[PDB]
Amino acid sequence: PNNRYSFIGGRTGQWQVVKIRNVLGPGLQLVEKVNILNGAVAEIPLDSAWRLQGFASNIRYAIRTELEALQAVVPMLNRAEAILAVLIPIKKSAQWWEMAQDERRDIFERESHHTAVGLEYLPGVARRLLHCRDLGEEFDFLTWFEFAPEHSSAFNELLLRMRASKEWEYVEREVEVWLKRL
Amino acid sequence: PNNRYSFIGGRTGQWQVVKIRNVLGPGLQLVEKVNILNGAVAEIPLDSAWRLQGFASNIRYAIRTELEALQAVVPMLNRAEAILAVLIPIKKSAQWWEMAQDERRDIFERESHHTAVGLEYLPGVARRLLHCRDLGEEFDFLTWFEFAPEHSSAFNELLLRMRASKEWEYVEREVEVWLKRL
Ligand code: HEM
Ligand code: HEM
Ligand SMILES: O=N[O-]
Ligand SMILES: O=N[O-]
Repeated sequence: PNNRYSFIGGRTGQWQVVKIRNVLGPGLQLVEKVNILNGAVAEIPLDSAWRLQGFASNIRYAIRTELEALQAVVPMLNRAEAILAVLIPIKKSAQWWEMAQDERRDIFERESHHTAVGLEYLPGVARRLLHCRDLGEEFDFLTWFEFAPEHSSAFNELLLRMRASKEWEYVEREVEVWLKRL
Repeated sequence: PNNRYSFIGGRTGQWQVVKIRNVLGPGLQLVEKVNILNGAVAEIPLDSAWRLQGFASNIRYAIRTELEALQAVVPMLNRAEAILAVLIPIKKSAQWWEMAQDERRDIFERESHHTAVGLEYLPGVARRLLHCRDLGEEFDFLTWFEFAPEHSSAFNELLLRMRASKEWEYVEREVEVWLKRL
């Protein structure tokens, strides 16, 4: 449908905030709930603390054989069992964005094995990647993960592996918003 | 800095329309002038026939050696002598966008030599690429070229070569707006 998603932190919404972890750089204000809208929001209610937005876009790095591997195991969003979610806004450094395409692909997969590592956690973890640097937002990406509680430990292990990678040496802001489906 | 540009076809603007060539698919209404703004415009003005918008973004295909060659030879915009320009909005097919990154890169450069051929013409041609598929626009890209009249025949030769390329088999809408500086 609409390629735009808005995440409004405040007092209403479909998701309850469990905790907010300020991984790197300035964090996000603590709020009660997150309201997720499949569209752009002009202004947020007075009782909202922040608004995040991003759009779904085309593939930027993954190659055909990687997409085939993902498609064989990828789970759908909105599984009945997937009552936990994590929203992770990420900003990468200017030095990352000034690099050419071969340099960034080399770091993303040849050195960091982003997709190969991520594949190990499917189909337990469902995901949605949104882009927002081109919208002028404070973050460059909004990443969304959801899973049943049984996979919480596996997801924490994934996070540890990702943040140890060469790719994460270019991450300059990151926040984790942990959520429970209402 | 603002990464957004709007092109408004209508009665006023910095560029006078010389001709519009509706190359492929639905065309653009003939107008007297094109007004170019470095920002977003909420609505299409009353006296305007169309409003196109796009954003400047990061590199998607060019590799380091290609980028070095491009950045070293491309002219600046708004040269005294560059009184001719061409605005070429382009839309690619759904089949293009569903391909993986290696598939699209291979078509763009390996099979079509987009950058290698373009570099032959770039010394006299200033260029700006803007993206707009992610904005929900009716085109996917807005391409902008400007040059002195002495290079008109060379630019037409470049267009002849690119429209014969494998990449152009995926172009499904294309309009040429030829302009003269006011
Ligand atoms: C759960 C398993 C995961 C899988 C299968 C996975 C897969 C992928 C793939 C294939 C891409 C590239 C999309 C493209 O080519 O445009 C990507 C991009 C990205 N992923 Fe993941 N990912 C996973 C987990 C994560 C996690 C846990 C994070 C953050 C903590 C994350 C952050 C990102 C970011 C920021 C990008 C954008 C990279 C860029 O364009 O520079 N991913 N992911
Ligand atoms: C004048 C010499 C030219 C040069 C040096 C050149 C170079 C380039 C480069 C390097 C890119 C890739 C940017 C990136 O990696 O993200 C690109 C993209 C593009 N160019 Fe050109 N170009 C030229 C002429 C043209 C012309 C005449 C047209 C249209 C008739 C055109 C249409 C496009 C389009 C539509 C894209 C976007 C491709 C995509 O992302 O799928 N270019 N050009
Ligand atoms: O792979 N980030 O949703
Ligand atoms: O290369 N199109 O600006």
